Amino acid sequence: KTGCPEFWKHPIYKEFKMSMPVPERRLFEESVKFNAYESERWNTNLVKIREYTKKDYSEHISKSAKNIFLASGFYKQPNKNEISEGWTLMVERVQDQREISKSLHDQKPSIHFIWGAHNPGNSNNATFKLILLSKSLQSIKGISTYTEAFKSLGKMMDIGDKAIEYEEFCMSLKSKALEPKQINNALVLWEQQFMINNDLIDKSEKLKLFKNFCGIGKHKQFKNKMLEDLEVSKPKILDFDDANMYLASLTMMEQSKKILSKSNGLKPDNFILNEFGSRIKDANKETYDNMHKIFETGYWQCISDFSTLMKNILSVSQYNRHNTFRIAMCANNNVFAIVFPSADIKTKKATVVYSIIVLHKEEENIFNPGCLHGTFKCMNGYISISRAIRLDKERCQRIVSSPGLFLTTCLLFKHDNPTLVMSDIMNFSIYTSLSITKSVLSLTEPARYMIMNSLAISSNVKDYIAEKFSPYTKTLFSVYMTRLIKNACFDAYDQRQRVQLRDIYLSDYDITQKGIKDNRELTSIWFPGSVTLKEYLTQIYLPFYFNAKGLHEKHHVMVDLAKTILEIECEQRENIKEIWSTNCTKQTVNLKILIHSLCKNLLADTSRHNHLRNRIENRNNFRRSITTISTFTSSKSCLKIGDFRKEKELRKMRLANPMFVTDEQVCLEVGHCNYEMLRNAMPNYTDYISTKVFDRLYELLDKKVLTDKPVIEQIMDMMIDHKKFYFTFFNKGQKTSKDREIFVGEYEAKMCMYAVERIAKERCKLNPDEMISEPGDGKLKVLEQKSEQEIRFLVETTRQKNREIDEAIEALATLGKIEKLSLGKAKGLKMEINADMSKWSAQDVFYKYFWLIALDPILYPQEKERILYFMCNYMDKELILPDELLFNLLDQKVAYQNDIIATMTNQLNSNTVLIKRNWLQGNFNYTSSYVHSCAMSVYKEILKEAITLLDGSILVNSLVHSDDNQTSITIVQDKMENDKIIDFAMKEFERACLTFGCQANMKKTYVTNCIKEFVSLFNLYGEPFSIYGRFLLTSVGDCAYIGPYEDLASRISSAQTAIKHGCPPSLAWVSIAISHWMTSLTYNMLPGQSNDPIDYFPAENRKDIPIELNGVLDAPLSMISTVGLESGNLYFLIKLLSKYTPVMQKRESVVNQIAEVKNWKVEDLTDNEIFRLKILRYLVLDAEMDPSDIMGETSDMRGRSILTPRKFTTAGSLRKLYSFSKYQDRLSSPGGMVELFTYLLEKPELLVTKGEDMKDYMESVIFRYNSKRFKESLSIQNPAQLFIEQILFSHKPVIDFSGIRDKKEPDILGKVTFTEAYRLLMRDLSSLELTNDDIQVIYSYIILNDPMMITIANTHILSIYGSPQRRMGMSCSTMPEFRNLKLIHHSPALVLRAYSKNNPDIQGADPTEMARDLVHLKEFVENTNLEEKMKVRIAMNEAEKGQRDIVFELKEMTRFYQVCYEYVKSTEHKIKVFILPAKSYTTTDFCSLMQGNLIKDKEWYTVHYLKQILSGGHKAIMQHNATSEQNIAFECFKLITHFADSFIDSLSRSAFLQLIIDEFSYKDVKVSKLYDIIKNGYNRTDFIPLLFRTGDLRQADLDKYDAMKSHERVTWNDWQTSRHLDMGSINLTITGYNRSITIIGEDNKLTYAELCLTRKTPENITISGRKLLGSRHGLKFENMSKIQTYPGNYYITYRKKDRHQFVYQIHSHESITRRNEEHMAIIYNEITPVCVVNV
Amino acid sequence: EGPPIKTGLLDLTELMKSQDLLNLNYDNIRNSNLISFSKLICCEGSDNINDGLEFLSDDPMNFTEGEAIHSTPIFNIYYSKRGERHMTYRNAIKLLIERETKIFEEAFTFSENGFISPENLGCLEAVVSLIKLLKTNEWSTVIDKCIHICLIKNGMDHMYHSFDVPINWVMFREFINSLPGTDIPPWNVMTENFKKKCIALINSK
RNA sequence: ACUUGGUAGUACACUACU
RNA sequence: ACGAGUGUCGUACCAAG
Ligand SMILES: Nc1ncnc2c1ncn2[C@@H]1O[C@H](COP(=O)(O)OP(=O)(O)OP(=O)(O)O)[C@@H](O)[C@H]1O
Ligand SMILES: [Mg+2]
Ligand SMILES: [Mg+2]
Ligand SMILES: [Zn+2]
Repeated sequence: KTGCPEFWKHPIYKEFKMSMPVPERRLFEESVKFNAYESERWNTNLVKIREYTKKDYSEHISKSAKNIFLASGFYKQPNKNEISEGWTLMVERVQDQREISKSLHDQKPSIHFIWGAHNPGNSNNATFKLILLSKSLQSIKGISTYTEAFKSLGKMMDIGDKAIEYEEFCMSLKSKALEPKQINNALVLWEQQFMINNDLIDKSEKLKLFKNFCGIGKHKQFKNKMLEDLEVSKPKILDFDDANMYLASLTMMEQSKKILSKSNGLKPDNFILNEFGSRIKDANKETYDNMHKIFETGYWQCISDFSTLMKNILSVSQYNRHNTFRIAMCANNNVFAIVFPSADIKTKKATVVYSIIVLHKEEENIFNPGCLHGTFKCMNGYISISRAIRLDKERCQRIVSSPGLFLTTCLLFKHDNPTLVMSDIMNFSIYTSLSITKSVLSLTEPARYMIMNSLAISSNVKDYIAEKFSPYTKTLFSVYMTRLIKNACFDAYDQRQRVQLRDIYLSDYDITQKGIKDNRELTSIWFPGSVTLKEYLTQIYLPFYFNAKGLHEKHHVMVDLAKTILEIECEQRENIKEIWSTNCTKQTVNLKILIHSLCKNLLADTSRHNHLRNRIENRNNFRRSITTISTFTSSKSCLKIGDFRKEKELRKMRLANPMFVTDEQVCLEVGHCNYEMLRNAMPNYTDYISTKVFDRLYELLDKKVLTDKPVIEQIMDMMIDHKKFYFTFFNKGQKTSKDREIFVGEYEAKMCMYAVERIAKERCKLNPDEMISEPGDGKLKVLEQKSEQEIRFLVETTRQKNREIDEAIEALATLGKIEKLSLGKAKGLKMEINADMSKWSAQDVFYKYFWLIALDPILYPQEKERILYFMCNYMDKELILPDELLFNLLDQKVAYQNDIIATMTNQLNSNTVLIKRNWLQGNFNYTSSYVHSCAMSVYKEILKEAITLLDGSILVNSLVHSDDNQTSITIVQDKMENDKIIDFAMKEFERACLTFGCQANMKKTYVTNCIKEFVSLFNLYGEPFSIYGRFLLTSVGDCAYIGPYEDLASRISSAQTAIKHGCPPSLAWVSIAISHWMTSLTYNMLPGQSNDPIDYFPAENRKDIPIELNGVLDAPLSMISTVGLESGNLYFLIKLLSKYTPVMQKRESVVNQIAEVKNWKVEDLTDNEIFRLKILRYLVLDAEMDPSDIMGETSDMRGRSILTPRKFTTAGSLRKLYSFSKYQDRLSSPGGMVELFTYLLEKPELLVTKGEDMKDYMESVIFRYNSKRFKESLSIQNPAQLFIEQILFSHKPVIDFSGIRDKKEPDILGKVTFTEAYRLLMRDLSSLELTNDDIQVIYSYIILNDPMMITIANTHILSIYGSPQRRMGMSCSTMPEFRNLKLIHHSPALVLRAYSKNNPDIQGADPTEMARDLVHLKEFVENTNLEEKMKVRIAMNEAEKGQRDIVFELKEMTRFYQVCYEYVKSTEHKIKVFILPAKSYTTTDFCSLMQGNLIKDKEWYTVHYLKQILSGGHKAIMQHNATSEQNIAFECFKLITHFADSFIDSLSRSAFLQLIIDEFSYKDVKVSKLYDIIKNGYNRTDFIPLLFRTGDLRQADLDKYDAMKSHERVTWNDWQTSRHLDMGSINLTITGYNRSITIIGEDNKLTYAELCLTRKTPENITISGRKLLGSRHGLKFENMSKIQTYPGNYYITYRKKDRHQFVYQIHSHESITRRNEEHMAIIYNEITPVCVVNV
Repeated sequence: EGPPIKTGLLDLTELMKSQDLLNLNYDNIRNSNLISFSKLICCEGSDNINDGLEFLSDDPMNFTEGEAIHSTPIFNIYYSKRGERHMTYRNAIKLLIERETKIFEEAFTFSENGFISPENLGCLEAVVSLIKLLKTNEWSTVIDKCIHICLIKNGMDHMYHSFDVPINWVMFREFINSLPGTDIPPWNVMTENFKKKCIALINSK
């Protein structure tokens, strides 16, 4: 109701106002106070301001366009000379910034492992291997630094002949589960754990081995370090450009390939083969051969041994005393590891210290990836020892999971490439998969951009190499990979010319064939061979996804990020003086151009919708309560500013920094800084804490800061109530070489930014259902569309401009004049600018957004004032330095030379830095995107003016994401050459970005001819392209370790996503096999392990167990891609249906087969089938057994899983929550929790919702605190800790399985183990009864209810494979008419809200479709007897106990709602864009293409169906009124008449049509019925030939047909072959009253025309010509050839009107000549004759 | 959807469901496979192939034509153009039959004499009887139809419905693995898929 | 510096865009 | 030694003799 008077006096506003010219200040102040609801017109302000700035905008556009004649054609080309100069500059810069070492022994281990082949002669017994190792260690011959220590270690592990005694002692120890037991010179503490015997080793040797060799205690503690002990030096790296270093790296690679390419002497037999070999071999035999060859090599054995040895090292790193050591072994009887004492591995930031030992018969037969310490002679061969290696949990996890990554990489790089050698690929892949250091990340991350920009037409790669590229080469493989990248960059440009376009087959409606030719001419990058363009791009983009996530150390990365932010802020403070400029100064904005462009764009956008404000309010719940918005009630983290001494405070110590030490604290000990010393040492320290969003909302509601008013009013009040904004930051932890800063703010800042972001979002052209962080694959289709359009523009235009030239040249082909003509024809040009902006959010001019708020016509003056006040306050925000960074900087003891952090914080007087111009990461995505689109509109205008200066044709398209930009330009001109145009276009693109305060990134921006690259998506000249491998590799490296089924489901979803992006079937099967194998490895479920379920369920093999019960996925690859994770149940049901259906109904639709289920008997069913059917009936369609305790759970907290392991419940995270204390207070009350349960029981809708007002929201939060899984979502689940959880504690009970409907402690503790869970599940399932009616319910509500499942089942049943075809025209396609396959229209949350509130019209749904959704849900509830069973159970329990149990009824209600939610969610199948070999026009076409594309890798087949797969049903027959059946009849007859005219002989067309009409049916409706509908309608004038041939035509039909002459009646007596390319006979007839014209011509020569009239006078001729040719006839008349004229004749002439609109008239010869000749005398619009007219 | 239309050995109703034969381009229909045409044959005792083709149209169709585009990334477009008087759907079907039947008969020679040779007849009997016992897999009906078509063209449609099944399942493996494979024909992949599937299924059985 | 004993569950970790 | 790094860190911690 009121605005903000404070905005006018704000310092930020005063600075913004005084920086503008006086008229601009007047315009801004008049625009803020403009009221579009009280002015004469809504656009009065925008039009006035647009007119005021029009002259400057026009001058800028014209001046930029006139630069096209000043271009020289010399753009930035990435040729070899420029790359060499950039590389030289890079080498100088890196030599300056790092310490370069040319010596070899400074190399770090490329792989932290050494390996040797196993000995077939020796035994694989642990004790025998231990004895052999002990004998080999003692018999070391020679003298070295640690030889005596190694021999002593061998001595103190000998057992002599007491192997039996050792085994019995170990068994006795392990049976009951310390005092070492003297066996023989060995102090054995456990199996393979020994105690350091002081009598067998010298003290000096022991100190040397444990301090110098292992680093155990060699250092001095932090409290004792002094000034002379701190290390100051630059990071030391190897000379990557040195010749000797490169030769050494090449020698290492050659030796690795020589040793690791041998054969294992075994037979490949593992889980992957035995489970998926049939499918892999069927999809592609070459993939099976490749993986079988991989399994036979030393690479596979080496990496598997390393993974197993790392697992065995981790499993014994828990209880290690300071004077002991351990021996770890693997399946290789020659490779051992010594594990040295360290901290407990499961503690905070703990490491593991190990040393690998290999016994090998011959020297030089050792795999040494730069890790060897020494090879010494011993009895019977040699013993190799590696250096001590210290690793942390993430690096150990990467090592353990490496084999899957190695297999995936090897199979991806070799797919369909006979020119590549498997050994080179395996060598590269083993070196890139076992790398756990930042050395190769620093190369993989920039290699993408470097090679892509070197391959480009034009790019700024030279300056990127010279200034930003910085290899970090600490290992020899880093040097090798640097050389590989250098060679690739050198060869990219001079092999660019080897890419060729495919022949384009276009048909006026679609492009059948397109893309890049697949010829193996390009040179392979990472290993010798030849690749195609697609394989080249895959090699460029694939290694970026090998990299490990989270290799950054907080200690250094926090300082790095703080330094980056503070450097940007200081540079802006001390060097950015002007806000507005006109010469494209960096970090400045052209004021008038910005204002004019914003006005023009706002006028265009707001004119398209008359209810934009209502769309903003309704789409974002502006008038609803704050508790109904998801982003305001989430479990995400927000910031709190206050006094948190008690919460954060968790003997005295003094700081290490001398600048913060009191004179009375010197006589103390130095210690690591914590909250207390930081608080004491900082005067102006502001206190803060991080809480959860929902908890912050609870606290704000409790303290009456937020009320029950609509959220928009609260936001508007908060915009003026909250004036000081505070932010903190943390490191994202991404796989790049440098981390990204992420900013966390307060709740009030969240509300204020939410309002502005939602206002700016509705104008953006982005999809509202997707996120900025996750761009949908729909863009993959959009790109294609654009390209197709542009291709058409390139084909029609050039041809149109070169028709005359081609005709003349051809007549002269059957010479100097020939080339003279050929150089005068218009040439075409294609350009693709793929750009990213540099520092999108950091180096941006925030002030421009001010105008975006002032010029908005959909806001009131008060709203504008409040929003602008919020923005002024936001420009005053303060970033809080994290306490950890302050700890880091307060224990240094040495002043940094040029400390930016100390300077910007006043020598650490405070912890806050003022950040003005940097709007933080992701806060203003939509506003910035809108301004970016305005900039692209300005650039497009400049290009259009420039091209029309050349009298050419142009088509500019621009896709704009947050900062990613893709601009495609198609140009057709005969004036200047193409390089000048390219140079001009790039210069103007850079200048257009600089005009709006943006800046093109020199690292990711490049220019191509035929390669579109939007966000991770490619368009290779009309053909969509995606690097599907990044979905496979990410499925291996990324794992949350939540549980077996959860990990398996996530990996299957990744495989499905890869399939949707064009993954060949064999590789998808390999990915699924690897996912299953890794999930079974992690949770000990392989055949013969602890948790193997095969012998606990009625299943012969793992194919017969549902994947929810740790089985494997048995489903065709067609079902997985289209449904996913519900394909197992569908395939099992289909197999049952085929098995038990009579042979007379075997080849019918799935519906007809299901109708025969009632004739089955339960007695003749296999026990496995009964088991799985019971699971489907009671665990999927019901909630008979709870995976965990459900009290406090909501309707959406029950997945598809059955056995869910428990996770961490961090008490430290929970106690920070304000609402958790309230919950604990209520729990410790006499009758509080029971009253809360009663309140929830009286209002059950709070189980689906979570409170739509203040009181219900608070009660629901307190109730949800009982969930025991909601508490696990608020806690910390470290993937490394959960990784070691499955290794250290494998037999611990973790599963909270609780039967059938209620029948010192570790942080993770369940009730039963996995095997006990299996046993209980079988005991409980057998107690249930399955009946034929139960099977009917299963089939009716898993298959029959969903049209999509019916379609999929029918495709599996009715498919008939056809002819093999070749992939040439891959295209993006969604499912056509998929809205007919949606059983339930709305989202499950909305449907459950409507069901609970019993209200079809809820605050977010359409009341019409929600009624049908509700009736579907009610039918499901009624037919499955869910509510009746719930009532019976409740009544039985109450009668048994005597009094009503609130807990039991609440649990039953929760189960009911969870079952309903799961059923509604199982209906929605998110079938997004698919990449298919051809174009899909129907649902049958889509299904057939998808099915035929997924059976072989080499070719795709044609699939037909015996019957209709999309049988009419409840969503297909229904939802179709009279007009729908009318359209069905129209389509049927339009199809049948032309089918008869095209494929049926002339003498048999009438009989064929009669048979079609009387006997067949179309879309389940009889053809006779359709013919009766069209005869009894008003549209029978559209089927005159049909009525005439049958005989149902009347004179009334003819009168109706010839009575429509009033609107000039246009008919085409014949169809043109191509109306866009102007091919085919033109036979057109236009008729009105007393006038008619008929035109005949072929291609572009109108042969003649006849004009029949009633008054032969020139006036009537001209008026009739204007009235006829001005109709909607579709003939162009300007693409026709110009003809000569003769006196006395009349001609159809065309003339230009709107530079794209034309006028067609009929003129006389003298008229044309006179007007043209007087028009020459003074652009140049002359009357052009086309055709002759006979009057 | 409706009952089949029997005009000679052709089935016009099943022509309606053959989407790859509904091209209006003479070159596309002429250069198809026998697999695309096999779906149209339901002779049921026909000794000739040129009777039902009289029910196909005789109007001129389109044919492809190519043309270079004057652009920096050079490429050639191929479009449709109104064909001559002899480019008819019936003529394209006739040419398809003439080429593809010969190609298939060369691919299933199995003899030093020819396709009709009695040893080849016994081999084809064994091939058809394999699918008579083993449940029809996805890559069998296509071959059955092509064999039937080529027997009709070779004048022994009689010796296709007279096929008598001769079972020891181990014998099949040998007889099949020793069966040679084609290289040039579209059956360079089809017949090998058939052999692989049949041997795998008999191993499972 | 050395010997013995005792203690230790996670990076207490995490944003915007649905 | 190993991890990190042109930011001083990790390289277990505590008590006793
Ligand atoms: N993980 C993220 N969290 C939050 N916002 C993000 C995230 N990633 C991207 N954004 C948003 O998208 C914008 C684009 O970021 P992008 O990754 O393209 O780099 P940039 O910050 O523009 O810098 P540069 O290209 O110079 O590395 C960011 O400025 C930010 O607003
Ligand atoms: Mg960017
Ligand atoms: Mg970007
Ligand atoms: Zn026959």
